[PDB]
Amino acid sequence: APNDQHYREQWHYFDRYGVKADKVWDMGFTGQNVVVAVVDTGILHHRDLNANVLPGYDFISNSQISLDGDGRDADPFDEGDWFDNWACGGYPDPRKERSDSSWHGSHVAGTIAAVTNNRIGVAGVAYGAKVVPVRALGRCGGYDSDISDGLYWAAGGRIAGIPENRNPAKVINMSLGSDGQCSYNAQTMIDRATRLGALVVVAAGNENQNASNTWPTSCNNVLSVGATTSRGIRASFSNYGVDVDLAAPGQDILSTVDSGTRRPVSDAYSFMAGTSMATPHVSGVAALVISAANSVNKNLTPAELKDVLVSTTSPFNGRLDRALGSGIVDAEAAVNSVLG
Ligand SMILES: [Ca+2]
Ligand SMILES: [Ca+2]
Ligand SMILES: [Ca+2]
Repeated sequence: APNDQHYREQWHYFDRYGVKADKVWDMGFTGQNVVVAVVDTGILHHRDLNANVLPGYDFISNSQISLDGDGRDADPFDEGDWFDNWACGGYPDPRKERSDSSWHGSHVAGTIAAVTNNRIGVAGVAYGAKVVPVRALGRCGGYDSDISDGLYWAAGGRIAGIPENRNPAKVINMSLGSDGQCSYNAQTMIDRATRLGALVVVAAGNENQNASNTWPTSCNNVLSVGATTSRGIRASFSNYGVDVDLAAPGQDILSTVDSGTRRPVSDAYSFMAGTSMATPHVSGVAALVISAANSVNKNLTPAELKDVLVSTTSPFNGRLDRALGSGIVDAEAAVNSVLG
């Protein structure tokens, strides 16, 4: 249905092992009046995002990470997390020497709610929804405490020195994480966000390791997402195991980025792979589900929304080599479930 130039390439919306977002748009549900926060590298000023981006906030405290000249500020612009000369560091490993800017937060944001039916570029899973960019990641990643403050604020939590969020999110997408157990502080903020009514949707990670060995997956009250391929099998790099709740397409995912290698230069589109790409598919479907639930006067708690998403998955291609939740997220079965 969408008129967008490169929609045809987004197999992950509509093909055999896609999320069946097409079958839900056919029902008139697009995630209208749903707000999804993206706790990530920030947002590009991209012709195929602008319309669907709401005021966010920049939680990065170290100015050597943010690359914008100060700590916390009201502008969640992705300056570009590029680096060279082993700035992150790991010298002398040549594979850690340098990286071009990822535009990670925008690729993720486009999956959720890229401007759709405007002819240019691509579509989003919940293109009737809106995105609040919570910038917590810059050069070399981010601090746990910036991430945790950011996710609490995303839900509507007040933080001293930060103007109240006018746009609290029902769904908080965290395409991020690292090695180690969930911290006391991060768990606490997740629990407070969940009590505010937000579903916290997180990436399993990309180290071909048991996702239980990582945060946010090892936290309570998150929905952890593994990555599958166009063939319906576990993508090679996807973390795995009992604490992965479900999976979504995380290989050859087309979305919105910039062509700049350092700072933004011009709007572009690219294929990426990672549980990071899978995660916003689930965040996008969560928003579709909520817009369907709204239409029948049905409120859903984060726990209930998570159960709908996990219980209505489509099957994998055979069994997998590792556990990856119940199936692949399925917007049609998820939405049909809440409409009776
Ligand atoms: Ca700043
Ligand atoms: Ca900023
Ligand atoms: Ca578009």
